[PDB]
Amino acid sequence: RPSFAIARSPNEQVFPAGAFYESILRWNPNPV
Amino acid sequence: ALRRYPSGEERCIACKLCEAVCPAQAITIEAEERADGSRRTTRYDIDMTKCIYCGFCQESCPVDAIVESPNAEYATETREELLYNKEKLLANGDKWEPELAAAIRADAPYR
Amino acid sequence: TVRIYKPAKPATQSGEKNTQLWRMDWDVLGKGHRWENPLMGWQSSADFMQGTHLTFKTKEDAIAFAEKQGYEYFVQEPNERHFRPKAYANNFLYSPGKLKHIRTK
Amino acid sequence: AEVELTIDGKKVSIEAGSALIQACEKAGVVVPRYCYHEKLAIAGNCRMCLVEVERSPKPVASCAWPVQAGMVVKTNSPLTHKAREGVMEFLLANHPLDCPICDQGGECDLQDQSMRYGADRGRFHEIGGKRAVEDKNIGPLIKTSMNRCIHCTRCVRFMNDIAGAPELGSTGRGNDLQIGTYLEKNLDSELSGNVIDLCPVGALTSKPYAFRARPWELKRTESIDVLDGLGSNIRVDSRGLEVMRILPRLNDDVNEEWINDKTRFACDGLKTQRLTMPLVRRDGKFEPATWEQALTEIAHAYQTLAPKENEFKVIAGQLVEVESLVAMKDLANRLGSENLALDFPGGSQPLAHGVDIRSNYLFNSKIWGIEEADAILLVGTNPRHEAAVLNARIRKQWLRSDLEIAAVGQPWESTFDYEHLGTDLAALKNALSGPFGEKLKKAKRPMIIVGSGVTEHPDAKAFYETVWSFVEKNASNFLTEEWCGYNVLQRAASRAGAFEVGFVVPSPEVAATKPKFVWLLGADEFDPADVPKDAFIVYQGHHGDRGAEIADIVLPGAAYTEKAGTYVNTEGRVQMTRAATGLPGAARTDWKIIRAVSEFLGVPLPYDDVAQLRDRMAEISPALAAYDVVEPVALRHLSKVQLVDQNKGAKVTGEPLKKVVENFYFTDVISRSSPTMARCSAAKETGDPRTNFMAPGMEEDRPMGQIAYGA
Amino acid sequence: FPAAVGLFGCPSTVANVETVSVAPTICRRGGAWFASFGRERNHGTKLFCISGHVNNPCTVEEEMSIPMRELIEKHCGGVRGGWDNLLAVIPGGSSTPILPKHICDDQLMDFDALKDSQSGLGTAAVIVMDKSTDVVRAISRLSHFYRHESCGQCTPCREGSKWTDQIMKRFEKGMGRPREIDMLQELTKQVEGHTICALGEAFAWPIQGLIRHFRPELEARMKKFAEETGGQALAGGWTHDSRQKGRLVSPGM
Amino acid sequence: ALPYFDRLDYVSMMTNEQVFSLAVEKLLNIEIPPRAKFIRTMFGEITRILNHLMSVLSHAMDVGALTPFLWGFEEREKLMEFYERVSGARLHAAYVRPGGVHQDIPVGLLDDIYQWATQFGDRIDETEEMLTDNRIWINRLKGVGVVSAADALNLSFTGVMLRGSGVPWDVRKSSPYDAYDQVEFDVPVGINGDCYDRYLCRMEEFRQSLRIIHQCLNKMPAGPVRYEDYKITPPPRAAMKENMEALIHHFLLFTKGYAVPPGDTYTAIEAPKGEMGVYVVSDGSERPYRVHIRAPGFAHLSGFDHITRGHLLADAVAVIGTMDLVFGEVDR
Amino acid sequence: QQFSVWKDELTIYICPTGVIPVFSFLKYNTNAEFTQVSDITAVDFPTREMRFEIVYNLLSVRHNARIRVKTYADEVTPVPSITSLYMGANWYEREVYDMFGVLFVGHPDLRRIMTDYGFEGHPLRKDFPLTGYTEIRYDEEKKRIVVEPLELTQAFRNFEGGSSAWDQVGPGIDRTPDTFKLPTPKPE
Amino acid sequence: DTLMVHRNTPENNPDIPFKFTPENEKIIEQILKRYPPQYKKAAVMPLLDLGQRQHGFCSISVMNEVARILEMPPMRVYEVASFYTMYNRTPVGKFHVQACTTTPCQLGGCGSDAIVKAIKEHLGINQGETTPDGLFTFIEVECLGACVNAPMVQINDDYYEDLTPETIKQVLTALKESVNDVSKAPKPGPQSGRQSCENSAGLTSLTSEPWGPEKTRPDL
Ligand code: SF4
Ligand code: SF4
Ligand code: SF4
Ligand code: SF4
Ligand code: SF4
Ligand code: FES
Ligand code: FES
Repeated sequence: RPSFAIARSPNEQVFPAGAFYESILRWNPNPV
Repeated sequence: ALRRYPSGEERCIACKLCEAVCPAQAITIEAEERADGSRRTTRYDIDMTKCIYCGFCQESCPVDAIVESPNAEYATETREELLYNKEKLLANGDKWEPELAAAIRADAPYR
Repeated sequence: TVRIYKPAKPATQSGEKNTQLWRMDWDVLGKGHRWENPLMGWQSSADFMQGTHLTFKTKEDAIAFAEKQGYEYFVQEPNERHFRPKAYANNFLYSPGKLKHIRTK
Repeated sequence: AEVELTIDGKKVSIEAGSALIQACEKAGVVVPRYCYHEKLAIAGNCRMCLVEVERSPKPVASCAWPVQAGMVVKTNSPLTHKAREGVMEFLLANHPLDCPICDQGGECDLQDQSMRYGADRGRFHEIGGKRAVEDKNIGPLIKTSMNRCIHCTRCVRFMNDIAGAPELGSTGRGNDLQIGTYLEKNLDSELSGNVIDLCPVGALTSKPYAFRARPWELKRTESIDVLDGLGSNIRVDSRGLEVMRILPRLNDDVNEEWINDKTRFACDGLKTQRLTMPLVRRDGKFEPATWEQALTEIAHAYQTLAPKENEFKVIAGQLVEVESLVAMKDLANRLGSENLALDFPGGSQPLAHGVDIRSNYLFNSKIWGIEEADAILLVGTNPRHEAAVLNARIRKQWLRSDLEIAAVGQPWESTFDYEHLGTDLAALKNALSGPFGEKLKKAKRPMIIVGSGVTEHPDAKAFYETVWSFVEKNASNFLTEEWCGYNVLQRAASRAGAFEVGFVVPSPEVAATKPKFVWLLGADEFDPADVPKDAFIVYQGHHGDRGAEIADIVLPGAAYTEKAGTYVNTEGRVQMTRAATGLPGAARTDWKIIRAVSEFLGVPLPYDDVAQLRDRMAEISPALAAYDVVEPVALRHLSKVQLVDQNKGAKVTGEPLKKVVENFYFTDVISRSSPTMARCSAAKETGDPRTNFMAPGMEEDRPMGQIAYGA
Repeated sequence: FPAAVGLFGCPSTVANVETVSVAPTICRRGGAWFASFGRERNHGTKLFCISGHVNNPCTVEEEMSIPMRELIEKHCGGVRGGWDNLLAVIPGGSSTPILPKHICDDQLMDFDALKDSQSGLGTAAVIVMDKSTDVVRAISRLSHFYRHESCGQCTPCREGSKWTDQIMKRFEKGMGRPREIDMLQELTKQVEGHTICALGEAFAWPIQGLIRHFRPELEARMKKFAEETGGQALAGGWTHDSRQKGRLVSPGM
Repeated sequence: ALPYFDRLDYVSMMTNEQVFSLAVEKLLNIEIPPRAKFIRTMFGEITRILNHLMSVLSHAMDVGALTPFLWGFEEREKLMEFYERVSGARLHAAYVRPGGVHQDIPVGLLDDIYQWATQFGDRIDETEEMLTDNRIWINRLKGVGVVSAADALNLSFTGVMLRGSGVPWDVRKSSPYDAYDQVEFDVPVGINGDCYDRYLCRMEEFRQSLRIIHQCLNKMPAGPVRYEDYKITPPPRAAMKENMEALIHHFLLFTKGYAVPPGDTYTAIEAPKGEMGVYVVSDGSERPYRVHIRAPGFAHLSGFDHITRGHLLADAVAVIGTMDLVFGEVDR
Repeated sequence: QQFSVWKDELTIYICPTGVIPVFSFLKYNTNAEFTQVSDITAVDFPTREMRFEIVYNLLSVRHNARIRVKTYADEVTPVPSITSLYMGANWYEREVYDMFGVLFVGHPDLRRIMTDYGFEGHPLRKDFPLTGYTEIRYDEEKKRIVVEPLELTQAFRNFEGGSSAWDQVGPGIDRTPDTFKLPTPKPE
Repeated sequence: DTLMVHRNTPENNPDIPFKFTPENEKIIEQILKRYPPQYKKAAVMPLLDLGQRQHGFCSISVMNEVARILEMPPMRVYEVASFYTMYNRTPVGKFHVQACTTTPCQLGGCGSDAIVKAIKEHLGINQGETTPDGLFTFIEVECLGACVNAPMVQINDDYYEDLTPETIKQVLTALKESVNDVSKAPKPGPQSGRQSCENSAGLTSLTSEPWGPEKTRPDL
């Protein structure tokens, strides 16, 4: 019954992606 | 005699151990699921003219459900009266419970 | 008629002690094997052989006894397994292509 | 190759690459086990198979230890003894003291191997208590007492690998690990009842066989399943005149330790709507009668009609044994009739395959042939519904080899991947000459399975010459010395036996004659057009169903559990059922009903002992004398004359191949009378995971309970 | 073995971080230089976590076979309360057995010396406890740790890690008779070598060390309990008056 | 199958079930605890007194003395209270079982047997007042039913039929079983092989069995009365209701039973009517493959023709009673 | 033919035709002074060509010793009677004959000893059923006791099927004296 | 009171829809390419964490979506999410307080018991529940790998370490105030001077300038 950190809308971000998943985007096996 | 718990439920859960160990094949048991889902007997017959009064049936019980009361005075007229069905064996336990509980209380340490 | 056979292992358990000896038993008849007792509901019988079974070490020992006593006999040949090497290592074989199975221990 | 090794001194000869527990079995050495099953993947969880191996500091798990060329195994050393007691002490520390209330009592591996390899007493007395877990709703058939789970993983391995139904799992960790679907779901698999037999303990029991019997009180009969065409080998456990349960017995040639749910639970349908006395329809109401004056009114009606040639018709049902086919074949012949129909639609007309060569209608690459199949084309068959245990064997080969499956027919929900080529005959001609054809042409041991459901398709003559003409074009691959890629799959236990004795309509001429008299011999799935309304109908059977509803006479026969009938399975193996009980009421053995009505119609069939009637069967087909074996077909190439020569000009109509099994649960009269199959259908439809769905037990909406089972 | 059938059934090797991370340097500096440090079979430097009852707990890398005494009061500010106020050291982490004061006096921290002392270096997570701490409570919190980390796949760990955890909470209170201590010794011997993985020894070794070096402690707590309730408890934690009070008491416990 | 042995010689119940237990225990390869050994040797001699009270007093009731019968059946009536306290049966106890005894004796019984013991000799002495020196009794048993020592052996005679012809032989002394090697007792052996010798040998055994019972009371050790192994003997009720292994062993013992290793044994004891033996073939399973009972009276009645030949019918009624004959023993 | 020893029991296995010589030697030898027959019985093994094993148990009061003698018989193959040596063996052989059908050549008055007078069958044979084939009752209409085919109000429930799927005794232990084992060849 | 079976809920039922956001699938794609193409079932662990960081906890619908992305039977995903503790199968607070109660923290510095005591009295809740305003769900955990920095309590993805009864209270309060202004969020790591794990009374080792590649074997 107490409120919980549950996403309300389908396009809501309840918790931040954080650093580790953020750096995954920058990954590219092709050398620059 | 067939006994109950303090609640009133029958102690017998139809394991059939007393039927397996009977030296004279005097016990016939048919069980199924009761309306509430409990494991209980539908038939419980003891041929008092096959039984040898060994007491094995009550040594094998895991719930003290079948006992032998101290009653030795029950000569009858017809031997049809000596085919105890589950309605008579429960009626016997209701009748004899204080004395059954007392004999169990005395002998339980040795059992 | 009597049936000479080697009892099959129970599906319920993995002990095979009772599959080791041949059993000779009598076939049930269409009438007289079991009827309901009108009084107590017990099962009455006329089959004097219903609870009798014989054990023999070999099939030919049972056949010899059956012919010695004049029984009619049907012999049932045992069903045996087919050996197949089983390897714990296969549980983790590598699939180059589509998995087509997700092994779950 | 063969490695050699010593176990307890004695040399055993086991193939290289097999596990030690397999060589211990071959060497005559009993090794305690719980997790290891011969037909399931190796799991090393139980630790009850720990043996002592030379040059190994720890005990090894024998079940997962491969055999090596020179190892020494001591299975009775003091290392082994204290290993087994220690495991038996752990397996019993949290086990519920529920042996009097457990259904596995008296047949439990935990009990027996505790008596043989454990200590006599226990050392667990914790005030903190034992583990206890909640029960799980996994469908109607299986009752769960999960406190008893010893975590062997046998059922998750069976359901995931053999049944192809991956809904059972193991959620949690450590002592709180639990077996069951995380969200309550109804285990949807026609093989799911095998989990109950596989369970070493009673944590998975059967709701029908809930608390009715103890294993010691059951008479065990080794008989045959007749609820499908595969002839599965079973054990019928009965207490007096009532069959209690039906278990699977090993036969690696047929069913391999597995039975389907229909053959395991339909036995409660053997005590519900049985015909127990003769019936005569008088003024539109069925009256009881004796045998002497029900067989009389059979004869009087027959004399009144005075039927001409082929006006007396027989329709044989799908549970009919071969003895009564041969007897009814004779009595039919002495009456001038060759009108010998079969239950299915199209069964009152001649069949597209003949019955002249045995290989025309058989599963020729025997059931064991799948174990080496490389490519398989399924035509007009949903094998998961028509032959459940066979379907599993296909998946076992598929999961371990490069097997390619293609199907022409109605798409079904398959436990193995398959290519769908089409639904009609053109989609077979286009497939057999298409990409998948070269798979059959290239792959050694190819296999074409033709469902008995195409025999009733109108285009079967075109279907059957399409298939065999491909087989004849592609021999030395389909038709080698020991292989035949042509296979017709029966779904009723009576079809192969009828074909073997020639119990079919011979010609189109006899097919068009209207009968004045129909003997429905256990026939209940007859099409209405195959019984003229005004005819005289005799029904001989054991269950009151459609057939008895229309009968003018009803004659009660025997069910397969109280006769020793001969049956032929789809592969051509001739097996014998063993009576487990006697006849109920005034019922009579089926072949004897025919033999008696021979006296009343004045043409007594010669034999009057069943030994004599088996001598007659030997004259029709000698393979019927060979028991528990398939007799190979010699003139296997002669099959072209029925399949292709007599099927040359076929009037193709283009109608698509039809499903044959609308309800896997309701296929025969025994099934339809079964309360358990009633619950299996209703639970399937409404998706109910509750064990007490139409059963005794307390519910949220039944605080009080219920005594109805099946409703 | 995973060198053949490992990850996705492919040949694989699993190696710890610190072992992998030191490979590039030993290549560029030379394995002889690595083998300079340590004893004959205990070469190299190694990273020590010095946690617990020392004044300044931290982690520092040091040569293998450093004496335990030489390490804590030189790289960590000393044990709290002084050397004489030490009680016991868990040398290699929760898995390795506890080591008392008089064994840890002249003990070298390597693979061989610790194995000789019926213990191990593990990952050298040196947990050091004071003389003013409940040692038995410390080990019961580990057997509680091992109860929660077991996968549950095999019998001797899925059942045994809970059974020993329930026993350890009793010995914490003293709710037992001293014969239970022997029963707990051979329960653990029933666990080692019978499990699929080495998490079985991981919870058997700590208990075995505690019985091996602190059995006077446990029996004292039982005696303190046996004084308070009026008699030696039954094996299992039930009080001596249990049958008198009408409870299930089998002959023997 | 153990209750079948109570009903063989139905006046000597706990020694019938002793020979079946000793036979099964020998194939089981087990040693039964000391307390049950003494319980069994005490109740085997209480049984021997019970049988001799039937045999001697019924013999004299046939011969026409009717008063000693009634006096000693009160002694019999008192000694069956001890049967009904250890078990709940006045006749068929089923008390002696393979592995010891079914239940421990109650906590005041060894005092009550000692109180009975203090006066039982006076009962023998008064029974002996009526028969031993009585000339009518003497002149109806002297020279009656005389068997030579050589013929008693050749006729398969055991017990007092063997011992009354001057052969010193008791199975208890020659193949000791239970706690008999731990007790001091004598063996009465007759001279003239007649009914008077066999009466005097039986009365002496009254006094010898009483002398054993008193010794058993003073050597009664403590400990289990049942073999301490639940794969053979049933666990206590309290264990079965509390421990997993105990309920499993309880369940399997009352449904399947214990397996006996394969083999055969012939086991004999010194039963009150002679030597009683059983031949048990075991098949390694839970049921006996073959049980054969050797009954002392069966061999005695077979030699009745050789012994009563030439005697009077009033002599033959005396020969029937001197041979300890219960026909449920003879016909099995 | 052979001899076995189990614990304190020595058994001798003899040819059926040797019955008179063997028992004479065991009766009248000064080192074999076995002058009692304790018991003669049979055991039935239908898996053998000779069904019946004849077991004799003998006692020597002189040497405080026991010996068991075993021979074999068949449905038609007779055994010598030993009532020429032991008068006590007479009724025992009547029992073996009455209960098994074995026939004892030389016996005076080999008649039934246990069964009823017109009884047909040998009850200790393993093919004989437990409740027999016939039952009796008093017929009021015939004024006598008559003999009828057997019907049982309750059929006998045979609980043999509840025997453990697992062997429970094992192979045992060999315990032969080294004086009766073959010497082993020492290496080199 | 963690359960290993699914309890049907208005916030946890299969009928509620889940889908990864039009931004997450980019993270999904990169994760998938890091494994063999047929062994995409290796990605179940990363996507369960991605699913529960978008929704709040590993719901039955979340788990079911991850099953269809990786062509798995959903029961294969239930066993994973039930095995691994970091997945939350029941809704949690905004801040999931994880206090380590294993022996090293129980002895390290001040014991963890005061730290649990401080949390309990300040948060007004017992083990395993959430606060009535639904911001803090407090549980105890096994060793978290910061033993030389005992006692330590991690909250969401950060380790507030070397804690005392006074310091853990203010670390929690500023975290409560962080729901509005991110400027007041407490810094991670340990308090009381230590940076990560160094000696608290001066550096015992690593004082001189580091040695570079100059000391390398010449043959290489
Ligand atoms: S009375 Fe006892 S032994 Fe008999 S069936 Fe009921 S519970 Fe079982
Ligand atoms: S006392 Fe009677 S009913 Fe009970 S087991 Fe014995 S014979 Fe059967
Ligand atoms: S599963 Fe076996 S051991 Fe467990 S309670 Fe049932 S019968 Fe007893
Ligand atoms: S439910 Fe039965 S088969 Fe499945 S893991 Fe548990 S014990 Fe094994
Ligand atoms: S020892 Fe290892 S494999 Fe076995 S249960 Fe414990 S963690 Fe699992
Ligand atoms: S049998 Fe090998 S571990 Fe279960
Ligand atoms: S003990 Fe808390 S971090 Fe290791």
